[PDB]
Amino acid sequence: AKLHDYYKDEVVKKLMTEFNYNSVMQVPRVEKITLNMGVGEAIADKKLLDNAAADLAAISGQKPLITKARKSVAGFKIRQGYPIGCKVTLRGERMWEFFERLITIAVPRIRDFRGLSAKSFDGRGNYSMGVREQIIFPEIDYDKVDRVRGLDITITTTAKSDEEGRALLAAFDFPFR
Amino acid sequence: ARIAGINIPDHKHAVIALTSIYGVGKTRSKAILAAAGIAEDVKISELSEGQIDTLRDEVAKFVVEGDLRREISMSIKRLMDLGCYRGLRHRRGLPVRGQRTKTNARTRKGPRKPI
Amino acid sequence: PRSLKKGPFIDLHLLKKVEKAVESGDKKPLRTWSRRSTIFPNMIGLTIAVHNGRQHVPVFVTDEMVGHKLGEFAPTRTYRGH
Amino acid sequence: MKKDIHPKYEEITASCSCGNVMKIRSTVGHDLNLDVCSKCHPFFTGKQRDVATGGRVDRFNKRFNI
RNA sequence: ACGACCAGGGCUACACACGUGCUACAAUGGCGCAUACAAAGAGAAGCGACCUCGCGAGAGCAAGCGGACCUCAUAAAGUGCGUCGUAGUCCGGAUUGGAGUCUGCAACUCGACUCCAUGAAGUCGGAAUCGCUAGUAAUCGUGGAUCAGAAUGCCACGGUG
RNA sequence: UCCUCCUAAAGAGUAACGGAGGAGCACGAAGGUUGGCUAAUCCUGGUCGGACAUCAGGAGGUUAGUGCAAUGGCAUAAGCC
Ligand SMILES: [Mg+2]
Ligand SMILES: [Mg+2]
Ligand SMILES: [Mg+2]
Ligand SMILES: [Mg+2]
Ligand SMILES: [Mg+2]
Ligand SMILES: [Mg+2]
Ligand SMILES: [Mg+2]
Ligand SMILES: [Mg+2]
Ligand SMILES: [Mg+2]
Ligand SMILES: [Mg+2]
Ligand SMILES: [Mg+2]
Ligand SMILES: [Mg+2]
Ligand SMILES: [Mg+2]
Ligand SMILES: [Mg+2]
Ligand SMILES: [Mg+2]
Ligand SMILES: [Mg+2]
Ligand SMILES: [Mg+2]
Ligand SMILES: [Mg+2]
Ligand SMILES: [Zn+2]
Repeated sequence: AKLHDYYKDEVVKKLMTEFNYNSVMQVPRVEKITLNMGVGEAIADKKLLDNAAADLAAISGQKPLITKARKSVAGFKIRQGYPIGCKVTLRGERMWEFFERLITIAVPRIRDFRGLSAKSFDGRGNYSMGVREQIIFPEIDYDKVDRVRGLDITITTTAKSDEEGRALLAAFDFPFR
Repeated sequence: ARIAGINIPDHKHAVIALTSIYGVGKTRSKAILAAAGIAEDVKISELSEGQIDTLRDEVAKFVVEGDLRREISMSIKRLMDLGCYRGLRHRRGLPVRGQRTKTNARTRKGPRKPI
Repeated sequence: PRSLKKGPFIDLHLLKKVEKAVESGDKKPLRTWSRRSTIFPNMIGLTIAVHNGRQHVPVFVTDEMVGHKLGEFAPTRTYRGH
Repeated sequence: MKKDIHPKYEEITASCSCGNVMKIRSTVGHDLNLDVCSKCHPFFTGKQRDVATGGRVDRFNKRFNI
């Protein structure tokens, strides 16, 4: 709740000034944090599904969703109803207590870290980002990972454009470039 | 254990253990443990913690995992992109320092490979 | 590499020629049969043509080349592939 | 939030060796330190170091002269 | 001109196959410290000790010798005390980058060597084949010839056996 | 022998060695009811992820689906939990 104690009191004091707004509704707001760590390789063992349904559950304290394949593709050995994906969604204050663990600790901890490039907003300001490995969230034991497989953080926000949604994250000195 | 970017095993000694970084062998590995006041047959385990707090200060005055790999794979691409003879021996995949390639260029040419 | 304390090598017949050719400016390509000279910094921005074994090959010399010798932009024997 | 099937969450200290004391709740249990602190990290003061290009006139005139 | 002078290239290229050798795949062994015993050679445009600067190749100064006098020259295997604990390993050094030394008009195609990095392939090798009957095979080092610099081959001598 | 559209002439019906297709089963839920939900497809961003796995909005609005052939239905969904 610490970053949200920072946000409502000391981000609107910039995002009201630099963008010519009337109300407190016109500033963008964060909406949700979603954590997809999909295992597309769980056809050879069910353990690779459920371990990938636990290894991101230990990061942020929720049991995750074993989401299924939507439609069918003959190529990649999938049909309607194969549990391949793992998803976590966070809203409200747990979003802030995870955003703290991302941007204070797990953002410089990644190997060969040189910032996160300035265009990942898909033209509407809703962010997307992707790690390559799990231990950079420091909440894992070292030699207690069966494999290495990253996830992708997606910060869905109420941003409206690429010019006007970026400054929200840049107000928390998001290590762009 | 987590020293300068990536981890270091604990059961090995200090001198053999610090060589797990990309860019320290058995010369800088005694430079660090003689410019930081540590012995050489104590492990990463049964150290203290401030010893790591100053060993991490000592290591990062060199060029390490990020900087070494970026400089080496910078210089290789620079040597490629002029037309230098080391550049052509890079971008053909053949030995560069003047080896005999009628036979025995195998470390650059990969495997033994019939037509 | 050379011993350093002898200094770098360059022929006289290319050193005097290049100090004349800077102070007469012409980018008519200067040809040479001396492919062993350490390229000097005041040779930056010249079109010389080094022998290769058969003919001259033209070399336009930039800032990047000035460590090396004039041979390493004339590949000697032709090769295409079996 | 369901009352049972989600794991533990308790406050634990996360200090760094450059002196960033902090508290965060997680499931890690033990007191967990930090190596790299982004209040002095080499991203805003330490990513110039790689470029290492140099004028070739400078590499020429560092080792000898005429 | 199939003669003769000169600069620069070429014999050293590489999709592959064969023959000969070196180094290993490790505990009868890696690494670090101390400690003993050889033989046969070579040297004036040469061998170049002592002393100082250099992390090291080596530059600095200048005695000694046509040599049972002086140099090259320290033998290594071994023996003692540690460390190591069966792992692609502190095994193995291939290949590549950065910085240097020397002979030499000149090390780009192409020289050896030392330091800092990098640490591939390989866990005793298929059918078939090779050498040896006592100071022998098997391993260990040293010298010489050709040579301004440049052999893991060639020719020599001993150490364990 | 049975089933679907057309020939069939705006109601039913109407033939040929005329023009095209499916059946001789399944389901203990794929049934009754309550509560709730809404698609195919391409663009853009993203860990291995590629033209097509999963995740994000976003356009578009049944161009999708029904245990199977067509034809007629279908949002109160008869489609999906
Ligand atoms: Mg190293
Ligand atoms: Mg080394
Ligand atoms: Mg000639
Ligand atoms: Mg020959
Ligand atoms: Mg063979
Ligand atoms: Mg040993
Ligand atoms: Mg001699
Ligand atoms: Mg000295
Ligand atoms: Mg070794
Ligand atoms: Mg080295
Ligand atoms: Mg192997
Ligand atoms: Mg074994
Ligand atoms: Mg010789
Ligand atoms: Mg013998
Ligand atoms: Mg009718
Ligand atoms: Mg049914
Ligand atoms: Mg796309
Ligand atoms: Mg219904
Ligand atoms: Zn720190």
